[PDB]
Amino acid sequence: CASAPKPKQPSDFNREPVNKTVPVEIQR
Amino acid sequence: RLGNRDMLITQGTQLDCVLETRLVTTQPGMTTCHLTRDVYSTSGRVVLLDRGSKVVGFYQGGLRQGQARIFVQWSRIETPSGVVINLDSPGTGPLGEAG
Amino acid sequence: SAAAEALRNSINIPPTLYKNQGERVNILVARDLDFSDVYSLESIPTK
Amino acid sequence: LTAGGGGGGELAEKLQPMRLSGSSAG
Repeated sequence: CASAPKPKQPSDFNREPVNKTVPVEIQR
Repeated sequence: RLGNRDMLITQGTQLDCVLETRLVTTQPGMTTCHLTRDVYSTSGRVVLLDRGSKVVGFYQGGLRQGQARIFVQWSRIETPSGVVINLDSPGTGPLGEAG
Repeated sequence: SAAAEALRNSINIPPTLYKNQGERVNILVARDLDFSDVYSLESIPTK
Repeated sequence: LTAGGGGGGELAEKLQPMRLSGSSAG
């Protein structure tokens, strides 16, 4: 009558590119 | 015979102190009271324990069914001037009943 | 009775504990930790 | 071919110190 609760599932609406800027460790 | 009545406290002298910590017997713990009055020698000529001295003692065992009093003993006293003696005596109520 | 026999046998089962991944947990360091033998401080020169 | 006083047994026990040995990094 009960199961292990699943961990929070993230929503999939607010989609953004992760890299706003080129990362400096790319030597860029 | 007694050695020097001017520096000696016989058995059965009555020390009146006020309990500091609230007492709950659920666990074996430690107590504290401060004397409230000067305590003289049995000769009644020297103030041996300055009023306001600190007294530390303890208890153990909790109670048993129907029992109405817990038995505490006082370990060590301290006079504000630096005097420490090991008196081992049974804690009593206001009129001196055991416990 | 049959019910009593079944219950007396299968009553003592330890509860099972489930823990989600990614929870925060904390460690309370119980013993002094020394690092004198592995680390050293040098000043960064100015300019 | 070859050469050759301890009273308060309850309390004074519950106040037993518990020291843990420290460690050193490697």
